[PDB]
Amino acid sequence: QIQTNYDKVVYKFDDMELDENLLRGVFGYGFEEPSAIQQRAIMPIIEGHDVLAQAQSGTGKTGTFSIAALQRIDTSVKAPQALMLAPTRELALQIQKVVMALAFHMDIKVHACIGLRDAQIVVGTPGRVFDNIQRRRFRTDKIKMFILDEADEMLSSGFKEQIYQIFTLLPPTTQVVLLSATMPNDVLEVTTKFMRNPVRILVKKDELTLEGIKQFYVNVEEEEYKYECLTDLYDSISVTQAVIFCNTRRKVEELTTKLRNDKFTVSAIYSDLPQQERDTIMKEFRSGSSRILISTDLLARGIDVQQVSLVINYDLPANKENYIHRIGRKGVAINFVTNEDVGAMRELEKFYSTQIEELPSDIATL
Amino acid sequence: NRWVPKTELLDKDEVERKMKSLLNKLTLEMFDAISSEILAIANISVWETNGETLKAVIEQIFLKACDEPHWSSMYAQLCGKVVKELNPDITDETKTGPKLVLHYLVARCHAEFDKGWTDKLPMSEEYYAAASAKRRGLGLVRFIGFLYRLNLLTGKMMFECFRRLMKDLTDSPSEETLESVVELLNTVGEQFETDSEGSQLLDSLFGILDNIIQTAKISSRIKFKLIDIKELRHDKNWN
Ligand SMILES: Nc1ncnc2c1ncn2[C@@H]1O[C@H](COP(=O)(O)O)[C@@H](O)[C@H]1O
Repeated sequence: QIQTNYDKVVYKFDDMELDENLLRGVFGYGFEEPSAIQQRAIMPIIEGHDVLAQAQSGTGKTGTFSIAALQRIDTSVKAPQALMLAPTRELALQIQKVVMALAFHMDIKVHACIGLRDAQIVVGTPGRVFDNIQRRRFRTDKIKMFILDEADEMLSSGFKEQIYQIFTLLPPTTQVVLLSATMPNDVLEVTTKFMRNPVRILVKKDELTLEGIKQFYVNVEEEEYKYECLTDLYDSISVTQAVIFCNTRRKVEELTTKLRNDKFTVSAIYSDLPQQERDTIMKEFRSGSSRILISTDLLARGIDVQQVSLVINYDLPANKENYIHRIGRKGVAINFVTNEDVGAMRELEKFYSTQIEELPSDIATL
Repeated sequence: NRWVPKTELLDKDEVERKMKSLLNKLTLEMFDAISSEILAIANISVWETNGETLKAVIEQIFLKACDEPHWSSMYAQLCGKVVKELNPDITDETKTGPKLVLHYLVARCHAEFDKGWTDKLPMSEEYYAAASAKRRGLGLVRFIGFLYRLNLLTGKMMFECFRRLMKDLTDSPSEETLESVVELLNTVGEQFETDSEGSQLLDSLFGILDNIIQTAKISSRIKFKLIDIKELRHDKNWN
């Protein structure tokens, strides 16, 4: 855990003196307002400082350094001017997709390293990028910016020496940006040694609350009655999309196919799926392909509670701890409680010191 | 007061419930299956005299479309399915088959349109009700644009639409309104070019936007949108 030492936030992209071609890129990609890190770290990177960012994934990390870098690029110079490093080719392919997308309206070649003596931004993994420098396959004398994404993962996947080497093969005035979710001794070593008086930024994930959402319950009395209550719910209130949580993978899947028979369009996620598979399911759902997402709990943690108005706890959380992860921040949470669930729902009652009124006949309004 | 679970005719309630359920299930994947079921509910009107159930179905599709803009165009397709596949035997004492539904669509935009809304807004008390008023109004102009594009509405309602938007465009326009105009012009601008008059209305409208760009203080993002329809209509000619 590192401490912040830079006190300058910029709230709007308009206030970042970006180039039009780049600004068009950022907007036409989906970004409208900078996230936390982006508010704090785009401008220091552009101004020349070494930036040390401790930030979790899904905070806007890739967009922070991709924007700063494009802005800094000199389209006149047709050589590598920035090197972006990542632990995996998957991750470096992502970063490339993004860098390219923000760059749509500028003349900047981006090459991936897993015909690169003329790329202006280079992206790859530490081994392949080392080998390629050594084989004199890519010009490093124009490199002005070295971005190490997920330094912790890179050091923990056996990339220490490759990185140390790379540091010493780039112009000794290369600016360094290092981003890491964790800051263990190993990563601080890279920092003390290879960085100069870095701007240190720490973005801590925002704690979830229940205040935002209005929670209700429905006494289905018995388990055999849960489904029938769900279908009637959809006769009663108007839904854009919903998330439904069950405890087991079996019920997720049984419920999924029961709903499809009734002509619902539904997406299911549970633990055994590849992290890539879940990622696609969530993305396609958040884009409107399906209108219901059913999920287990083990991954109520990696899940993204977007503007989804409605959340239904079809099963009640066996572990008290995961009720916040299912329905935490405005929206609506509706729990299914059977006769045996009542004492369990008293636990949630007092664990959060929160109130969960019974579902009113007047809801189609609320 | 607690919510409680539980050759064919349906009372108001039974027709609002099946319709909520059918409109909540409407996706691209399940479309033909579910636009077929919504059409059987519409078709109930063969056994009626004043088309009351079909009027009721149209009215609900509009309410849905206006609150779920992201799907306005799929709902707009649902309507095209009802117009095309409605039972022709159907009569309303107050025009039959398709020409009946077409008239229903118009009558219902006029109704929903006339209610109106304000562009300038004051979390607050009645403040939620008026953010929803604008949101829903703008969701409707959007929905109009998707009906017009499938030729389920005439230009007269598209004039009234641009007419309303131009009004808010001259009195310090909010960013949601400007957003709305661009999206409408992108959806329907080319087609509207020729409709009676119509090129001449766009002339006025684009002059209000050139002004807005060249004077008003708006986010770069919106300024980029305006400069892009202006070039699209004027320089690129929609091609
Ligand atoms: N300014 C922004 N506005 C909205 N979403 C963003 C922004 N920057 C990044 N994201 C999203 O954040 C997610 C993960 O970002 P990252 O932390 O870069 O891995 C991506 O899915 C992006 O779409």
